[PDB]
Amino acid sequence: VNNTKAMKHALERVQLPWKKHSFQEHQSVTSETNTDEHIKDIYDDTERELAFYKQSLDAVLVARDELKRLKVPFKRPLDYFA
Amino acid sequence: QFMNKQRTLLISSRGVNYRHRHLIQDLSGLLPHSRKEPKLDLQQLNEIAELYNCNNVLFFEARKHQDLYLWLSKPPNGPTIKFYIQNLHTMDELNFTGNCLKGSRPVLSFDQRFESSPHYQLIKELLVHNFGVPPNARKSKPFIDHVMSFSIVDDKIWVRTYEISHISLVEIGPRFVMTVILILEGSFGGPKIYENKQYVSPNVVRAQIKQQ
Amino acid sequence: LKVPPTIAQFQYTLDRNTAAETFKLFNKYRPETAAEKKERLTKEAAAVAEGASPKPYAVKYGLNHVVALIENKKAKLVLIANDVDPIELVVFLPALCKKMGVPYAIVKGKARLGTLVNQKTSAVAALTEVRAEDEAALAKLVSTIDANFADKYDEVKKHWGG
Amino acid sequence: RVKVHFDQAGKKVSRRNARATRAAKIAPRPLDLLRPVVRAPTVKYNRKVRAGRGFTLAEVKAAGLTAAYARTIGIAVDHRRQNRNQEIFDANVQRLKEYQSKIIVFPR
Amino acid sequence: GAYKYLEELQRKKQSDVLRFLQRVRVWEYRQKNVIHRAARPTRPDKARRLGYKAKQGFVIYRVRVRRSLRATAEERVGRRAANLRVLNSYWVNQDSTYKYFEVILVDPQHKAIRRDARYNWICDPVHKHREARGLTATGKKSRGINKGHKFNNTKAGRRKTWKRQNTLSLWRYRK
Amino acid sequence: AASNRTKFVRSLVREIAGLSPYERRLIDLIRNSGEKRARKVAKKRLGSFTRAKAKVEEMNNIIAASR
RNA sequence: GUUUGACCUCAAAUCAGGUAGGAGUACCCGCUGAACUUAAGCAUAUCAAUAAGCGGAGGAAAAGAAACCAACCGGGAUUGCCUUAGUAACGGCGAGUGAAGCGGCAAAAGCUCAAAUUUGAAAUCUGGUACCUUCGGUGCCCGAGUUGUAAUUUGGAGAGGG
RNA sequence: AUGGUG
Repeated sequence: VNNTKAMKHALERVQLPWKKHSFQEHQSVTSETNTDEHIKDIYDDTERELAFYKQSLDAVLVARDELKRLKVPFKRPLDYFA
Repeated sequence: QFMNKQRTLLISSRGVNYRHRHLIQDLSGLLPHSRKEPKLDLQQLNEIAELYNCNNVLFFEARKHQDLYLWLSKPPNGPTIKFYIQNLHTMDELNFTGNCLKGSRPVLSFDQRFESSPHYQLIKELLVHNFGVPPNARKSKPFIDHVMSFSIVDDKIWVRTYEISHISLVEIGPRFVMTVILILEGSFGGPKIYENKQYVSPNVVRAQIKQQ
Repeated sequence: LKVPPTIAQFQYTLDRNTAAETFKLFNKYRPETAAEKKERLTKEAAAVAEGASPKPYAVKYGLNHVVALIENKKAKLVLIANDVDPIELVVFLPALCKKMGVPYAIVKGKARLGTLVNQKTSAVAALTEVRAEDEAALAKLVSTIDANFADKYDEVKKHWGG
Repeated sequence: RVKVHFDQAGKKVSRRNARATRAAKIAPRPLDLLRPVVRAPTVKYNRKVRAGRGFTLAEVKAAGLTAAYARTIGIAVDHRRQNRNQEIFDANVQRLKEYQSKIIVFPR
Repeated sequence: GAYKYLEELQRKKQSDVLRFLQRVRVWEYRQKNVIHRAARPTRPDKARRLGYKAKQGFVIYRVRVRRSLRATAEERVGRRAANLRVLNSYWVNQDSTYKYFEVILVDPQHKAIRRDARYNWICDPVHKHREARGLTATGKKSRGINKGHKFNNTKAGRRKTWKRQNTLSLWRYRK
Repeated sequence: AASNRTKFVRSLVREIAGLSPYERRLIDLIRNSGEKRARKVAKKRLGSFTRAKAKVEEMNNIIAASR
């Protein structure tokens, strides 16, 4: 309990070869905002529905830098539905 | 081929609901690299990982048709995040409008605060493996469809998904309110490695109410 | 149709002669008729009403009773019909006696067994302890069913018939 | 739909009468059956003590009589109940011993 | 006694012998009426165990249902033999396009079973046509009656529990 | 506990009954593949990994007891 | 031995003894099951797991001696009532929908089967028939019945002997 | 809407 030790060697044990490659596998980026900011009322749902609203917004923007740059893009094919 | 490869076993407990069944609908159809199995104590799971040969394991507990504990690990080694869900918003709500092409690999938004403690680094990792769709999981389609995020609301920590409209979005989900109850040694084994006392199991709050 | 090895072990029965012999024996042992018990118990009724019991003998024929004699084990020879309305009933006897080393013998017809017993049918009738008179005829009899039936008929255990 | 009980006056008169016949035959006996003294569950009520169903096998034994006879002497027995609390057990046993000492029985 | 041998077998219905006996006996049945009496159980086990006796007064029919069921079985015989009270029934054999059930009845009029305190109770009038009202082994399974939270629907009746659960009742001196 | 009467009876009737084809394929791909696809398809036909045990183990005990 | 007989299966009878149907249907047990309307004429819900319909009994029916509740110093078949309670929970979290244990009290009741051999004995039962004391008894004869009638036991155990 | 008489 409260154990960082086995939590650390579990950091070494579980981690994926993310150090060893590019971005093309999981596609999860660490954002700059902590989103514990600008929430004045924890009870407010749409306050951090705004916060994460712009968090997946901006995340997927810069990730569109990625995926124009990684040459698999985002946008759902609207030519095909299946 | 590909660096990252996952498969996930999907088994919940007895005493299922439409909160439950709606959830197994979503999450089962969300993980195109996952295997889906009948429902079933604590030992045999890592062995089912041997039979169907699966590298990612999770489990949905039902107590009194209330407590949903998600056990989480990657067998036999794990380790496990024992988990509890509240305020479940699945995909099936009227105000979640989406219709998502199948099998896609989302893009995950998440807060940098997790790394500030190592256990959130590990729920980070184990979830990146388990729910992260390895490109490209067989049955999928290329490009991208939806975004899924996770982060901390007073250590009660949502995950969500938006369908993208070419960048606009409207939430797919399942909108999900996450906790971390206790981390255990391996996959379904060992002493309790990390606890959050923040959580008080609703059975326990009943144990308070009875005493007036 | 092809029939399972555990069946078609019926249809292999005792010959004209050996059967004939078996009944040469049991026809001594007819379990006494009803009017019989009424007889003896009436005469003794009057006797002890006004005016030393060797153990009675018969063949022990109750199906439940019979399987009961086996597994103890008690019995010596068992006679099993080839035709039971729910053919199910007896399917396990020829195996059972087998594993228990009991002389089971398939004799044809349930009327034919049923008639020696004062009934319409038996499908199983068997005996264990016999009077000393025929004890030799017993030892030889079971030796004859061993020798006839048992010996060369191990084959029936495999080989779907039909 | 709406049922409105205007017989709460009369039903109690017929219930008095019922008990008035049930004692018009059984007359010496007391309409009733001895019954244990039984603590209630559920942290709320556990401090209270209660009437139960029947005594038990064991409580009947150690009180010096046998079940099948008890039921016919006026006792009432419950075979699915499990004696644990010493004290409750005691009060029960006592209560029987009492009952014994107070009864009579007629001959045949 | 046999019967542990019988059942300890009968628990295996995909076995080879039972396979065969199945395929035969279904064929035979199919060649006869929809309600065809038998004088003898097929399986004497579940005969005894459901309370068949072998004696005068007990009747065994056998009904072939299309493809609830076991209740339907109960019905058509029920309509057919109107003197006999039903008792119980069970499952022998199944065609592809039919299940075959076989059904245990008792003659109320038959003065050999109007005695016999164990079985005489069925002669009392409240048991006429028990099958139509669903009082039987499966009859009470469909109604969903047993003990538990698993049924708080009905331990008495759906019509019952709902009728009395929403209607408002007043005392005299009001509450 | 069980009285060894019934242990006997089960043991026996299991031999007298003949083997449903599930058993047949189980023993089959045990004598060919073995436990892997065994418990695979057994659990897949039957209920659970509690109930894949009874059958699959039972099978190996029968081969080694078919000696 | 080409006869003769037993058992099975299935018939048939103007043979005897029975028995079922219809009427009523307030109540109760099942199956089927709408719309007005409410909610925005709404796809849900609602109205309603109702009404008309079909099947079946009784003075009650139905349910009933835990594969129960519980989580505590444990209650102990059902049904009913006051109460938990408009509470938990369900809610385009909308109309609104909506429980159960505990507690008090009425009335209180327990039990049968199958699963071990009667083996030194079917000890059981229908019917017929004669007499009698006839809502029945006894003698006699068939018949059922050993593919199991009677006794013993139902986990609250139990059995055999001493 | 239900069930009925023409």
